[PDB]
Amino acid sequence: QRPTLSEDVLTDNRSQFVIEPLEPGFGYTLGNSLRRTLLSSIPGAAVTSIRIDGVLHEFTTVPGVKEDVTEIILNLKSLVVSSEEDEPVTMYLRKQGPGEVTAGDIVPPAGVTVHNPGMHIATLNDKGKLEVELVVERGRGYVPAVQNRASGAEIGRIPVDSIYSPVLKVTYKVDATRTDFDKLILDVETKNSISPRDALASAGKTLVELFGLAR
Amino acid sequence: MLISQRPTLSEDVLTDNRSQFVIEPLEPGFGYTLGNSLRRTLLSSIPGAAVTSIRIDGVLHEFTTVPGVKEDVTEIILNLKSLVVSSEEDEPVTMYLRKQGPGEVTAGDIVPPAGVTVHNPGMHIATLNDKGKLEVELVVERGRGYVPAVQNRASGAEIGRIPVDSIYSPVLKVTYKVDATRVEQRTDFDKLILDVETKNSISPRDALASAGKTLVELFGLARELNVEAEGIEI
Amino acid sequence: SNNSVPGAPNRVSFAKLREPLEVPGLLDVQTDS
Amino acid sequence: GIVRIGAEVRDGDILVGKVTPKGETELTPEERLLRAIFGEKAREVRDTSLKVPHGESGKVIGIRVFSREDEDELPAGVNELVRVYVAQKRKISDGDKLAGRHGNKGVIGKILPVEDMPFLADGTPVDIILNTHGVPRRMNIGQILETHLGWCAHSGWKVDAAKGVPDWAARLPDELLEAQPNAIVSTPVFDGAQEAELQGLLSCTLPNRDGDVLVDADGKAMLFDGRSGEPFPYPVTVGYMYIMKLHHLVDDKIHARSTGPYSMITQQPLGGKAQFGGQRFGEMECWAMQAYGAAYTLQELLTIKSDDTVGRVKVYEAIVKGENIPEPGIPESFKV
Amino acid sequence: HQCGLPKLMALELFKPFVMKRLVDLNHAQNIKSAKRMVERQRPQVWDVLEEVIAEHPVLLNRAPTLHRLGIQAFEPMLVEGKAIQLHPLVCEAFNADFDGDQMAVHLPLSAEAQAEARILMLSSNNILSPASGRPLAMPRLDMVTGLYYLTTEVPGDTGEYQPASGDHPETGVYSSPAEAIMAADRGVLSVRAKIKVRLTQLRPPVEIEAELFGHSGWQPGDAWMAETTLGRVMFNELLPLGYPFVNKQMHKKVQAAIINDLAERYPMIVVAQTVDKLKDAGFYWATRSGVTVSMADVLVPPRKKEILDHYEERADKVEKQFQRGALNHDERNEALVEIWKEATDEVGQALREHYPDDNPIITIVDSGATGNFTQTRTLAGMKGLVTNPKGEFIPRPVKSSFREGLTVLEYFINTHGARKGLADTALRTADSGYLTRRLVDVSQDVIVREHDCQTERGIVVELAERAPDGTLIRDPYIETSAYARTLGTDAVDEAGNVIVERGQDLGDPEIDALLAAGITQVKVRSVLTCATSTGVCATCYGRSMATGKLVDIGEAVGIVAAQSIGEPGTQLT
Amino acid sequence: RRLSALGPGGLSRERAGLEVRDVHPSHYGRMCPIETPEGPNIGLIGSLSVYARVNPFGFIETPYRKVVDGVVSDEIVYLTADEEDRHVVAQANSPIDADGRFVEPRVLVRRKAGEVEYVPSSEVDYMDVSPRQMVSVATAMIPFLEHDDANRALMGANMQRQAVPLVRSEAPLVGTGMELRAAIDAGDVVVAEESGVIEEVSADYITVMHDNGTRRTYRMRKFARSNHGTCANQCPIVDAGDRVEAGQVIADGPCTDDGEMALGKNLLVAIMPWEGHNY
Amino acid sequence: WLSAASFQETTRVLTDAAINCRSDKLNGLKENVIIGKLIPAGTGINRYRNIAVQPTEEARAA
Amino acid sequence: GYDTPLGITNPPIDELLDRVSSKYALVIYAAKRARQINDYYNQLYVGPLVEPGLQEKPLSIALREIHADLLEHTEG
RNA sequence: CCCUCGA
Ligand SMILES: [Zn+2]
Repeated sequence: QRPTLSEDVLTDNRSQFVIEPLEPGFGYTLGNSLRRTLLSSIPGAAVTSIRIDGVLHEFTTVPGVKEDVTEIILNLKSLVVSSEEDEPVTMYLRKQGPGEVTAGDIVPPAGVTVHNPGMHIATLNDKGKLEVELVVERGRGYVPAVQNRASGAEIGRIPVDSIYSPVLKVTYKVDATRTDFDKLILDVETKNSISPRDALASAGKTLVELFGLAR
Repeated sequence: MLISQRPTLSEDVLTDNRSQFVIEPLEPGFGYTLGNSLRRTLLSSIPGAAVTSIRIDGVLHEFTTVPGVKEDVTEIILNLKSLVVSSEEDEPVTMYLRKQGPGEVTAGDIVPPAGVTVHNPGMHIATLNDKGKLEVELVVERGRGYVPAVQNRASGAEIGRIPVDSIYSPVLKVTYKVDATRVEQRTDFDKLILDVETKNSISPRDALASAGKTLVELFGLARELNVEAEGIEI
Repeated sequence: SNNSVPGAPNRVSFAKLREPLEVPGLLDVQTDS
Repeated sequence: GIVRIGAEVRDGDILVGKVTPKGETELTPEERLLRAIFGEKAREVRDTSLKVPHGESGKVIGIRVFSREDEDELPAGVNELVRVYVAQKRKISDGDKLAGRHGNKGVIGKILPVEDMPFLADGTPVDIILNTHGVPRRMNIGQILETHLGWCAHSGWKVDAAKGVPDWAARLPDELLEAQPNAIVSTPVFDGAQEAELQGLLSCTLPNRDGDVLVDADGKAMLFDGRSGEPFPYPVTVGYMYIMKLHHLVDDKIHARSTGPYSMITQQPLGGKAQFGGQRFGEMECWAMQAYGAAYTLQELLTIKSDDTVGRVKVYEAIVKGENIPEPGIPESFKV
Repeated sequence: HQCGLPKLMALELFKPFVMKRLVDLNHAQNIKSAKRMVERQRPQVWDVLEEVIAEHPVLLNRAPTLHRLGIQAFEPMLVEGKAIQLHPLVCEAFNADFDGDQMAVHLPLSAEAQAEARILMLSSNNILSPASGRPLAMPRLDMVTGLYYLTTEVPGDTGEYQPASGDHPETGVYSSPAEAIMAADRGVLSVRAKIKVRLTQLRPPVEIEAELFGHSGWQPGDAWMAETTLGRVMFNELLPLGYPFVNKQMHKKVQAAIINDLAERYPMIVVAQTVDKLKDAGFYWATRSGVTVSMADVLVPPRKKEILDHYEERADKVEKQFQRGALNHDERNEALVEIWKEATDEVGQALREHYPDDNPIITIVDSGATGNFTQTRTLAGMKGLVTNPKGEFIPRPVKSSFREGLTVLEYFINTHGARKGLADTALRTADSGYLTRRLVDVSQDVIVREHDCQTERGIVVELAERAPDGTLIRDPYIETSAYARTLGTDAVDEAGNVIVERGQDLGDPEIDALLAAGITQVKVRSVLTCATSTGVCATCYGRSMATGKLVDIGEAVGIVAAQSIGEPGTQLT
Repeated sequence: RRLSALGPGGLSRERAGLEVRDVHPSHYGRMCPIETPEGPNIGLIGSLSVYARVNPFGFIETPYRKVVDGVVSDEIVYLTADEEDRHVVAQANSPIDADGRFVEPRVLVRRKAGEVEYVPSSEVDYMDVSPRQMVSVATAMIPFLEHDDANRALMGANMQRQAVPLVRSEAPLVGTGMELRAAIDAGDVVVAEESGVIEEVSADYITVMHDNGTRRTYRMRKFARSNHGTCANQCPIVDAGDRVEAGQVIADGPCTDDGEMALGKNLLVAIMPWEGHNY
Repeated sequence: WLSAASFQETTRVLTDAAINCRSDKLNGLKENVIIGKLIPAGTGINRYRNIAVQPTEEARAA
Repeated sequence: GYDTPLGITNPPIDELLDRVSSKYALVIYAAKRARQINDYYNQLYVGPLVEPGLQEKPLSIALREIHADLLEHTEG
């Protein structure tokens, strides 16, 4: 009998996947091959760099804004963003105080999406104003901020650490019993960027092409 | 997302039944993602044929010694578990072994039924004096991996039937190591070494190819969830 | 639980003993002199 | 000639350009010929510009300038004084020093991909792996106790008061009979959480989001091997410990030199990383060389690698031309 | 033989070699373009670096250098990051604590310097302690634990061999270690469970090889049946081919014995690769050993309160004797010190009785990996008597263990001895270095100048001693006195035949022949009686403890002697 | 808070024997026995204990509780080292019930010239005002200090002062309760001198409008270089409209989180050998 | 006197050595370290350092 | 009986020491030979007696030559 | 050098 894979969804960002049956002892290493590929190689989108009007570097303040630029960048690392463009695109943020600036206030171009509109970005009083450009690219894994000398970028640009991976938390367990067989339960939790089903699918493509090296 | 440098597979043949394979270079961390799954796949996922139970005429209740045979019962069991056999039948098949008089009983003396092959006929099984005779029945099946003896115990088991540990796996031993290879500025790239030793039923090459096939299907189960899903292509 | 400082985060203490005396200003060795 | 605010500067980049007057005799014969035939009348100068030291990078976050042209008060003979402030973000890295509050220290020997870190049943990878062999013989067991209490604080707890107050909790304050996740607690010195109290709280540990208890009453958990996926065979002690980043960091430490500045006095290389100096090969280091009986290495270290003034230059000349190393000369320190 | 070298370090140190190399290739137009090209770290250099570093050794040094193994030669490996990567086995020689220790790198230039690094100073060419001849680069800490756990036999473990009974066949026997591994991948067999395996690839012990094999002895492929654990089979696979199977739980001392035997009878390269394999297996299995620390694993003596109460009664009696006028103050303190020493010993005994042998605190000490039971007793049982600033015991002990946590007064009391011990170590490590310097200066010019001075003089060493019973007692000093010498007179053994000829190394086999022949005394050659005018002759000095062979002409044995005497000096209280 | 023995009028480093560097029974509650360098300066530099004062004549005093007729009162008296030798002082770990009576008839005390004795509770003069009374500020921040040997406890006190300020701070889940009062007194945190309401807040400054109608503004240190090259950066923890009180923390400093000293992060830790990399 | 001056009591050794017009022979290894000469030990011995290396005739043929 | 030697380990030190009276003489032996080789390469006197590796260092060539007994040396 | 700190 050949094994099969059935999905049982828990939340919109979390699903379980059962693979059975499998030769005894085979479940752990399979679920872990999948976990290893999920936590690393799943494609995604993240902010590459930002440009704030009036600041030429990240250690400084914006008049009327409560969080300094370093704290703002820390807050922007929590952005979850999905981009179909497959090339650098630019999002804009313009807000006049007072009030709360949240990720909803970002204006994405067509083809890219902000998935957490309530994420706190900054707090502004009557004198605060925030004008920010945010560059978005597609990638995988984690690439630290690309230095401006590695680019042709000018001084106003502030590169950012890019965490692309859409997946959040992954685990597995096996139920070990036909005659003797192993049942794999793979637990996948992503961000709202993509669905667990799709993350597991791209993991499947990566592993299928990779294990093709052993014919 | 990106396209890595295409890793290559290479084989250094140590002996007829033993070989090393290297996959390299691998993006850092992928050596361990392929490694244990490839080892456990090579061990447990390849079908083969093995002896399951044996009947030895003349031993019933106490299994210690066979009159007229130098080897005791459990040593005959050891010599039989090492017997290398292939079977097309997919259903259990009984083969018979009988020899009389003084001499040496080897696997070559087995009369194979149609559809089975003993690959190591010269293997020493027992040795007999003039007064003794060896009449022994073997039940050979197909399976995967290594099943212990207690799992071969029949609920209606016959008297005198001795269940044995069955080695179905045509590959005897597999170990793996992940070294570091250098790609341009990165010295932490992954290189996968697989040391694999099989029986004479299969070569290491075809074993690796079989494990790769069944793995490609297995993770194809995940790929098929969405065929539009984008992943590493190299 | 350090209740003598307003707005201090609530940190629950395992202390069995009661401290009758508050900690003096830790710079008093400088400023007092 | 001063670097602009916000620029990204790597070692060797010019922070502040500066020129110093150079005498006629200090020109090379080739440099003298070109300046003459090309009719260059400009002042002969040397480039004294302030550059970033080796192994440094950052952004320019500030500039101060003081001029004698203005009324800025400067020391005698100083026309202009420029300060440049560079800021670097330092990610934790192999060779940095971490420590707990109990005296437990170490360098980071490896940082691993999050995937092959050992992980709990719910998928959580651990942050840090401390070796078992280093705890007991140091006689700091608080680091273990803290780790036990750190987990209870992380997951929260509710003791079971239904039948009544258990004997082990009988002396606890009523506000410690339960705690929400991520509760902050204080265990004062010499009036602390007792052994039995810490042990009881380990039983009432709250579950995770799935209702699963990840840590048993012994403070241990089953872990999975991130590399092989196989579970580790025995429960490992896990918890939350407070770890500090100490000010000994590889970036300030790693140093290497081929050749460089020499002391005018002893004609030996300078010392310290700031001066781009060499390492001291001392008395005891020479005993080792003699004990090995390696004569050429010891002679090479004490002549053409340090003192011998013609040899150090002839050696570099030979390496570039790919020739054999010349025979050493007389060390300057002997003439001294 | 390798060490991790950061990329930037190696680029700076090798700068001229890189410059010339990429000048030869099209990469650089002239040597100055090579210089500027290296200072900017252009991408072309890295490949070139990999080429120029190959088989070019480097010297690594950690201060203080107490002996010559404080400097060793390694082949450099380009490594990511800014830190130097040290091989785990040399940490004994350098005393590298990895708490922030730093080391220095030196690059040999001339052909002679490189040759000296490859031959004289190479890491894998000095495995042995030059002082005692014992193995130095040897498993310790995690590695030991990993091997210990691996080779422990557990009665009643999973898959254990069972004998046949009526209607029940014989289970737990395997046709090959491969099959036992296959059973171990399932949950069927434990690595620590006793089984019977058919081994064709390992040599049996000496008795089994004699009785079970003919004139040829054991040969590769010859099958024999062994009763042992799978773990011990895997352990013996790390040893060289043809080494007799050792079926033993591996304590640190057993591993040391095996490695010393290997160094004696096998080429040094085989020793190097062997101890590498022992390192890998020891780490892998230490990860899976299950040693950890918990408050639950720290067990307390059950009777402790009753014990300390009894000895408290004794103390009260002593105090009443003091106020009675029947005792001095010094005599009272002496009595109380005896009482609390006894109580501490008893609490330590009960503590040891209460612990199982698989407890992590116990197994980590008892394997030889790290620590001692006095630490265990201080943690679990009690701290005991603490020393004054003057060094005298305080008549009031610390009854609290560190597991219980100490009262404020007990902690204050303990600080005296803690700090005074810290400063004491500070001075000790100084005076030790001073003595080392004087020994070096007095012995510096002592060198082996000639092969043999042929002096008949020598020293009498006591090889053993005869008890009232016929049994002879092995002399405790044999290792440092009789071993490694060279014979000055043939050993007659109170009989016609001569057991060992003059001039032999007096190794383990010759010592065994001498002892079995019943000889209690030997006359050996020494440097004390050496007749060489300048320095000493190789024969009077005898074996070089590091190489195990006769000392070479030109070895500086005075500096080696001074380092050997001075290096332990920090450990002398 | 350092107490240094080296300098003009003091002793030379050459002339300082091992008897000057030892813990002394008069140090109790005055100079911390734990915190001191482990290098050549060991015993030559020390820390003032948490409750200690310097009296007008230069002598260090520590508070104690009057013990009258075997009862432990709340009357506090600051005693010098001389005055302390005439009396009998019970340690803080000595148990007391709701009443001032001692739980045990015999109690371990220091009485004359720093001897430790089981002693009658009937005669007791004073008692420690708390544990940690003998300990410095940095040492009082070690949780489960009583379970650590004095050497590692020394290493812990010195190592806390070597911690670099992180881009973001995090308070420890497990404190000793000293972290808040240490951060405020150190002064790298911003505190409201007068109670009021926050009129305006930004990263640059905070202004508080007092009930007087008078207001007070606090400017923030922003990415300032410390002497050793670490980053002194203050951030406001209050919002516009919030009501604050005198002594409340307005803004965090480099190593503070919500006003408590945060010298590090809470990391998930597993205790186990792993493949030789934690060797 | 060179070896002894670098050990202890340098003033004393140098006064005494000057009054006695002592002539250091330089044969020591510490003296060889000071003047930059190969120490008379190990690879610095006349026996090893003066070795003459020549390829054999059979090897030069190939 | 040893596995494949790597880098500095090749050629094995036991056999090199089997070629020479003492380790020090092996050092000067191989060193002077390496200088002869390098001088031969630069001077455009006798070249390598084995087949050299790609970029292989002259000292390694010398050690391989000694291992194969391709040269003789006088101690003096 | 001295202060202070790391092994
Ligand atoms: Zn002699």
